[PDB]
Amino acid sequence: MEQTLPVTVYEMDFLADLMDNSELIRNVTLCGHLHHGKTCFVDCLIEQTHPEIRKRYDQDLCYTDILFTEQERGVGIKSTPVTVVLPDTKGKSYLFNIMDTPGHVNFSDEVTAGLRISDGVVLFIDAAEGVMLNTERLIKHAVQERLAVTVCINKIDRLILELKLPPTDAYYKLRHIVDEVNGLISMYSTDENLILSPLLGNVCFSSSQYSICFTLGSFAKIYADTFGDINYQEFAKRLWGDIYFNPKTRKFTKKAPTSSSQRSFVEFILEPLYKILAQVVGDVDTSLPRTLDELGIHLTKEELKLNIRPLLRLVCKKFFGEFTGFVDMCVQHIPSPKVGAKPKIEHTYTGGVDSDLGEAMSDCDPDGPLMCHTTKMYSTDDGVQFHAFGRVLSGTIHAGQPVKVLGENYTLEDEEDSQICTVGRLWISVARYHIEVNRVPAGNWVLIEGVDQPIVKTATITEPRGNEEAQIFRPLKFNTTSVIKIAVEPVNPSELPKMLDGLRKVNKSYPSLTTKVEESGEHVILGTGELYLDCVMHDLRKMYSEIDIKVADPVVTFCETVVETSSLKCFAETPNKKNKITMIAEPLEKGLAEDIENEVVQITWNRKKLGEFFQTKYDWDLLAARSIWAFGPDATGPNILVDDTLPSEVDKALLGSVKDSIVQGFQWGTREGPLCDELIRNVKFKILDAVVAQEPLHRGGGQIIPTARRVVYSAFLMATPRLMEPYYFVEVQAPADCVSAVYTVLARRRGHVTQDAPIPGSPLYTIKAFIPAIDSFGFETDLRTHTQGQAFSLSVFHHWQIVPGDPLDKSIVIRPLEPQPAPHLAREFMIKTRRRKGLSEDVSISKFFDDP
Amino acid sequence: RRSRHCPYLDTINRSVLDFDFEKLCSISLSHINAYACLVCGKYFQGRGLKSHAYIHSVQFSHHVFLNLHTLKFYCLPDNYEIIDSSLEDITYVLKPTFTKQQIANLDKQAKLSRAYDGTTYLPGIVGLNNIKANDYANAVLQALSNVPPLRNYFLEEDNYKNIKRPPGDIMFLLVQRFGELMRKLWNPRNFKAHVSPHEMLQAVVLCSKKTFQITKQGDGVDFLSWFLNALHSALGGTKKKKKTIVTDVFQGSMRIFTKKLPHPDLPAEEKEQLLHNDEYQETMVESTFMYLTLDLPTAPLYKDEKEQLIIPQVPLFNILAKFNGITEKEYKTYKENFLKRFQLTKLPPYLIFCIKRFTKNNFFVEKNPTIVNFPITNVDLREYLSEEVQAVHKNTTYDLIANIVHDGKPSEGSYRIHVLHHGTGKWYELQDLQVTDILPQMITLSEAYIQIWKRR
Amino acid sequence: KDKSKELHAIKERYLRKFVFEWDASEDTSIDYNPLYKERHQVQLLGRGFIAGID
Amino acid sequence: KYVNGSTYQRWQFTLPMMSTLYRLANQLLTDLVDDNYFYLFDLKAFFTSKALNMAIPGGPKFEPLVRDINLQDEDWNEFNDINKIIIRQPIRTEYKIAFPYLYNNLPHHVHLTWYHTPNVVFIKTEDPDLPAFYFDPLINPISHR
Amino acid sequence: RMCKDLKHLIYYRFNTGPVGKGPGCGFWAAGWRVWLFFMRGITPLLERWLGNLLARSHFDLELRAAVMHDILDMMPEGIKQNKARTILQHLSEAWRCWKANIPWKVPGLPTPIENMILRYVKAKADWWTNTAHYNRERIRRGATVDKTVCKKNLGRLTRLYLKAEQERQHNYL
Amino acid sequence: CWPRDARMRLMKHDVNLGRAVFWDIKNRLPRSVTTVQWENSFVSVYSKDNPNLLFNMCGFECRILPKCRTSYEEFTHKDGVWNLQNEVTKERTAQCFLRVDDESMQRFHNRVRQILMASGSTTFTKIVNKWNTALIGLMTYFRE
Amino acid sequence: FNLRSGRTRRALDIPLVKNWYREHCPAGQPVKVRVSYQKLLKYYVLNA
Ligand SMILES: O=P(O)(O)O[C@H]1[C@H](OP(=O)(O)O)[C@@H](OP(=O)(O)O)[C@H](OP(=O)(O)O)[C@@H](OP(=O)(O)O)[C@H]1OP(=O)(O)O
Ligand SMILES: Nc1nc2c(ncn2[C@@H]2O[C@H](COP(=O)(O)OP(=O)(O)OP(=O)(O)O)[C@@H](O)[C@H]2O)c(=O)[nH]1
Ligand SMILES: [Mg+2]
Ligand SMILES: [Zn+2]
Repeated sequence: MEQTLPVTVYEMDFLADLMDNSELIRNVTLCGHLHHGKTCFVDCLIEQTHPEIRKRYDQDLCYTDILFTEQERGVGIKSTPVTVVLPDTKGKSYLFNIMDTPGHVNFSDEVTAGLRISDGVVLFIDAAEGVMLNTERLIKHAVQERLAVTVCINKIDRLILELKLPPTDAYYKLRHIVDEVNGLISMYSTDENLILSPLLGNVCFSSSQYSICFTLGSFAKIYADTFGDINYQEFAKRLWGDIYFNPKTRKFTKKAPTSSSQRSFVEFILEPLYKILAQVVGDVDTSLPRTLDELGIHLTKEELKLNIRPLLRLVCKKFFGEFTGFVDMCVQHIPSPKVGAKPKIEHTYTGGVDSDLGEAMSDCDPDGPLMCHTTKMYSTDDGVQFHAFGRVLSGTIHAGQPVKVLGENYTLEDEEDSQICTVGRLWISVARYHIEVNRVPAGNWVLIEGVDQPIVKTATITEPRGNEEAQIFRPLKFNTTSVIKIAVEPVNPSELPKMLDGLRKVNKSYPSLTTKVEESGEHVILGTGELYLDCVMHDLRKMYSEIDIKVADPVVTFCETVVETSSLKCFAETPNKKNKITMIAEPLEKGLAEDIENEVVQITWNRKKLGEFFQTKYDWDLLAARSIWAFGPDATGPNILVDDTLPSEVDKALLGSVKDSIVQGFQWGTREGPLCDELIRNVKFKILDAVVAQEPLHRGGGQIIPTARRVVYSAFLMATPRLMEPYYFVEVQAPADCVSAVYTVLARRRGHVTQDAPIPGSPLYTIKAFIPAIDSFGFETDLRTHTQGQAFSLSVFHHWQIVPGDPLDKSIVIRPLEPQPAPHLAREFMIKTRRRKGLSEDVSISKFFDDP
Repeated sequence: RRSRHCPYLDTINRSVLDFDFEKLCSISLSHINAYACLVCGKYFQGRGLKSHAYIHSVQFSHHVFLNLHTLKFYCLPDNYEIIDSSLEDITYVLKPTFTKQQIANLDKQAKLSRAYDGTTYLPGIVGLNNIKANDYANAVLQALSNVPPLRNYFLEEDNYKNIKRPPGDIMFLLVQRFGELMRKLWNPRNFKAHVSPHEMLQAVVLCSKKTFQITKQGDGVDFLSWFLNALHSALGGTKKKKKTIVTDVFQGSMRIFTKKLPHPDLPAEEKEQLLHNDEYQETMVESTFMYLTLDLPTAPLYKDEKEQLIIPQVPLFNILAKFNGITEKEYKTYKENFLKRFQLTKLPPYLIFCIKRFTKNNFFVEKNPTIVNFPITNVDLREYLSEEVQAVHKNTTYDLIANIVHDGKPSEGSYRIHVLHHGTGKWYELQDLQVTDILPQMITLSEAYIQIWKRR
Repeated sequence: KDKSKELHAIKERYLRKFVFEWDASEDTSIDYNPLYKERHQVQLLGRGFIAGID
Repeated sequence: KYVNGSTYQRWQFTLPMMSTLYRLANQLLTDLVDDNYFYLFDLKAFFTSKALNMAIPGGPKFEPLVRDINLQDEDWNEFNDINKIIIRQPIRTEYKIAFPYLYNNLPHHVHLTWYHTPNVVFIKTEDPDLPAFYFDPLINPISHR
Repeated sequence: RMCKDLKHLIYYRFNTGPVGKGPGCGFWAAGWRVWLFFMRGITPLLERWLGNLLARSHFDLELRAAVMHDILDMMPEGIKQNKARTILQHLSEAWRCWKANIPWKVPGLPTPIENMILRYVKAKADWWTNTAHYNRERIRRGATVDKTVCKKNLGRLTRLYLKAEQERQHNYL
Repeated sequence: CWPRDARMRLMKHDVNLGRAVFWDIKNRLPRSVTTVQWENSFVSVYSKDNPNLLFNMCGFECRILPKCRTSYEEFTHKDGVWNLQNEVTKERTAQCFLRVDDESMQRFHNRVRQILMASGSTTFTKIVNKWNTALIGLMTYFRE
Repeated sequence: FNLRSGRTRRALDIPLVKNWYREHCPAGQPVKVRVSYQKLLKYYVLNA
């Protein structure tokens, strides 16, 4: 290498040597809610590890947020990896691979691309705002991706300099935040060994505006370096949580002396922090130098001339020092990744831990078979070449070494999604500079050059000529659903290829982006919201294709459901006229689609446990519960294919002969659907009867897949079909007076307010509401404009709800450019999608039969 | 095992098999594993369950697909390879390959080739499609086709595939898409007698950064200058490799003799006192040309008695009076007038004359309508060379092999090109898609804009 | 008028003298939307006040 | 102590002086603790609106920066087919300023406005006889356990 | 207008509360600012005007006058007192012969003077073609012209269209 | 000159069909005999997507809109609208909406400009006679 | 007022009411002060 890297506290030979020892690596995702302090915390760690990289006085250096849209919007948009070497409280330097993820909920997918290559999570929580929408969603997604969860309660200065809470009441605020996170983790995990408390070191308190960062151990070590004889870990065991200090017996008691004494956190931690911040912001000129002398801090005369916020940042940089409590927390409570290799392989590898390669990936050894896994593609700012980013789980990538990239459709029997690509260069990716390395051992994160061509979203890089039984890591199961659908054409059609090129590039950049072409030749981008698609459209017009691009109106993708069983038992014969299939479609039981989608059931189970679930949970007979063939359009989709074919009428071996093709046709039918070619949802397809041809060249394949799709379509349409609306769950953070204004804004957009609850310890309220996602376009603009910016909303996908109309209603006339009323919205939503899709003007229930 | 016995091979129609464009899935945009459906020509991500080729095969009953990269045919949904020799022309239209025996005998091809539709053509004498305003580039690309050594380089991908690129290098797309176009134009078993240059031109639009668009036509001399310089830049492997095929074919070495004229507004004593200053003496700034720029004398502003045509006319040797060591050309920049003499030292095997038609006056761009009276089968360029040089240059007789002609106004102009088919002696006027057989005596009557000559 | 201006906004999204005063035709903030006409002025926790006004 | 010198170039003030000068200038200042008030009303928002030939309601109105696309001159493609467009709410001027790349064909010379900055929950102190660190009744109570 | 703007800005905050309408508001810093920022810009204009004070379409006509001036300078004074009118008639005759597509070669004219008249005719030819096409886009667009501009334009375009038509016939031949 | 819903709607099949029809007609004419240029032509497709058939003939700008195809309406008599009925069954099957070509309105405008520009030294009666003559020619040619 | 040290500015350079028209125009205002707010914003934006 030898590239020109900035001046740093460590040196890059020590970083490259900590890369080898994979016990001293912490793959950490800093995730939280929007603007909860993660990028400023990475800025604080960068300022700690880089003496020449300093934040400006009046404007925070972000140092991630390296995109232009990130610097202009102020919202983190892509996850930026930062590899630093951070020292611990004991002074021990650990290599830290930190993923600064976007906290905006629309970019939740980006967090998932960081959660896959991480062994741990630091959940950042505003101490003023508390637990918000994306903090709950990333608690859920962090304990569901089997990650160790720690908490940084950032912005504790807002308890001091904004709310001006008393130290006892701000302790109550922080304790309420820790209790809320504990309740959320106990909600989304049956285990209670991952209790988060600052006594355990799981909770860190911070203020990344002023570079405060302490756990209880690192604040106790300030006492241990100020006063010699105290052992700080035993002190940190007493600092938090209804433990009071008796200064006559000098001992920490659970019983409160004097009934007006404070807790150990208020006495020993919060009141010194309040006195530091109050002596800086209130009494700089009068009484800051004597308290600074009491804290051991001497500032230069040039430094005391600073304004109050840079002086606060400086005073707390000298008092708290390095961010060794963050390193305490992430070293004690985030795995090794040697220790964290086994849950990572058990969760994210498709072969599991029990494979011959899953064993060697659980060992995480650099002299093993190469098993890198990339989840992010990072474009260089010329836009042309991408760099695949991910972690090496075994082996060592080398620059110049040919390698076998496996895409997401690579199975061991379908070996065509692989490609042998020569690795161009390797970078250890810090945010604004890359350390070019010759090799990257296991456990480490790496930017790889040259493997970007055969992959779109997610790769498993292995080696060629060995690892023939190498499977892919699982694709990124995202936190939400890319629902908002925009059509995209070039202004000049002659530069369509540039746009297509750019469309491929935004498909690499945004992990839950879906770029497709519909049957009308309409190019379609799916996103999670309007900020997400605004940044996608910015990158499409400015970064990747330098051309002008018309956008359509944002629309949503709909689902399709049924509400009653099919009227007549529908059938379809093949073009052979052999192989009749006879299905009915009935709606699923309530909560079953949520069970199939959230992996409460799997078809990867055996028939016994699956049948036992469906018997004990949804009142299915074991006749029906042992007869489940597939699970909707994917292996976890909200539909079920059952065969109620009795073995008396049907030969069951002759039916298992074509079970694969009937399952394929059912999955394709639920993937498209006959109403508007958008996914079928919450429909049980019961194969009632199945004639099967006897010889295999008359059944199978080109006969029975489209026939099974036709009988899925006709069984769906004879059941009473409904469209489904995506509903956004909207968490509004408004003031107390703007709550009736939030209600007024939501009442114009079909939004039902679930709750308006006060943020405890803040003067704000959270209005949780359910807007339809077709009615959320400019909802946050409506809300922040109507409330003069005081209310702010984040809206994420929650569920699908049936549109109040009936989509197969030719009685409804729709004037083309009018907002339709509710009782025929589905009729507007079905045909316009059908026009967008370009299908026929209306779908008849008899289009897929054999009688017409 | 049901390869060689596929039922669905009659379902292929080659009338829809357009293999000239971006090999992306028509649904997912992906270049990874693209498969042409041979029943409709549309590309779909290729292979497996839940892919676009599979779902297309069961959706349309289109049961035969060709891997656009692997050149292997596949019957879908029941995925087996198809091994049939009757499908070999589909892969040869998709990916034309040229052996060395096929390249050496490529210019000895007198018999017409037939396309799949009943349309005879000659390889290389093949129409390039016109997207909106494109004929400048179609004319130049048809001029660099029918240049044998540049063609023979770009007909084997192995001649240029393994040469090194910078990581973020878009400029090599010109090299590989020019090779793709050259293999499509010289394809003797094509499915149609014309080739869309659209991918080659998207490479041109991307690499020149919206210079030389397809919607707006440029000049053929500008496009040929940029395109030869960009092929020569991109065929150098992470450096200026000094000799590429473009230098080996088109580049010669001239010897420019710049002489500073003193100043015109001076007295004669100072004017001949400035001669010994040696700033006003002759230099030798010997350089290399891809093309010779031939300057026509201006349209004579008045008709004369002879050749009662309004069309002016120069011989070729009078505008090749430039590039001998006697004729001096006035150069006029701010404060300084020079007297440039030219002197050809290395004559290329394939010499391009870019005859300068369009000059801008004070008000608009005027096209010189002067007709160069050139022979087409013999120009002895021996006397445009130093006697220091004429012992090295054994062959200096050139035959015309390509003649790009601009027709019309500088605004609403068109480009055609008279290419000499080798093997025959026949000349063909290609205006973008139509291929007329032009007579050898009628080439010298058109406004010769760009000419390529072959040294024999 | 405001329902008329709402559907007009939709229908057009898709389908010498020294004058010392500004005209009222120069004006903006002629909205149809009741969320944008009556725009819920900031109660700055009931303790901050707008500048200049008594 | 308080200024540079006789040139009157740099001042350095004691925070009681700045506090009482802030109180004397209370009538000239709006007591906003944020720039969230200027959402779609800041400079970037107005640069965007000028670039898109759109007028924010409380804001300025300019000449068009570019020549406008006349939406009676475009000729009913499959893209702008009004039979495909689901209308729920009118896409306002504010939505095309707020998300200029989502809601505009041809956003040129357009400025991405700042998004939310987090709501500065600053409780102004009405009473100086109150402690500086005080659980104000604007603060919602924290119900213990 | 701006100062009136600031008056409307200030008065409507000033005249709230118990303060009503009336002439008592003076918060003059805004308008005073505006007029000083005007003085900033016109200070060097009035200074340049006082420093200057307190000190011490027809390209054919200009082109014909310039070439006549250039021809005359290199004539001797004993010969230019007869020759000058004649070379103006030679200029106008060469231009009449260009407008007519007929040969203009005066045999007794010396070839530097002939070359300068040829040059003049080429410059006037390019201007004449450009002003004919420009005036035609003016007339055809609908811009307001008078009778002699259209008559002149039609004569220019008739000679240009017949030059193009004679070139078309000779291209056919 | 027609409204956007009344012009040809540029759907992909109809645009490809119009260009295909034009290309088929253009190949039948050799380029040396006569050319037929796309830029000076107009190819209106009536299909299931375009409900109006459009043509400029003889200075008239005609748009035929069938009764079966985007009328849905009782009509009173409008002047430029030609109720096209079937010859055998006498049923109004289409309406031809007439207009004047923009070249024809421009010819009338340039004719009035030629009247005014060459007015000059003429009699007011002659200027008004030229106005009357141009107005009778326009109004009796282009009546509805 | 968030500063405690600063550089001295000209009295021309201090617009006392720039952050007044940079606010939204208050409720109940007549039309001339509203267009005055919008045109003060217009020349503010043209300056910036
Ligand atoms: O806005 P202008 O056209 O420049 O006229 C204003 C205006 O008078 P009008 O309301 O009749 O237009 C003011 O009245 P209000 O805006 O308060 O309603 C008035 O101010 P006061 O009535 O409060 O005195 C002011 O008078 P002045 O600027 O002298 O104080 C006067 O300006 P004119 O002197 O030009 O009439
Ligand atoms: N009062 C206070 N403000 C802070 C603190 N830390 C950051 N901020 C401010 O809060 C805003 C949060 O911005 P970031 O921290 O950069 O954003 P983020 O938390 O990473 O979240 P994303 O925008 O989704 O990336 C910034 O403008 C900071 O100025 C803090 O500790 N106290
Ligand atoms: Mg961030
Ligand atoms: Zn097909």
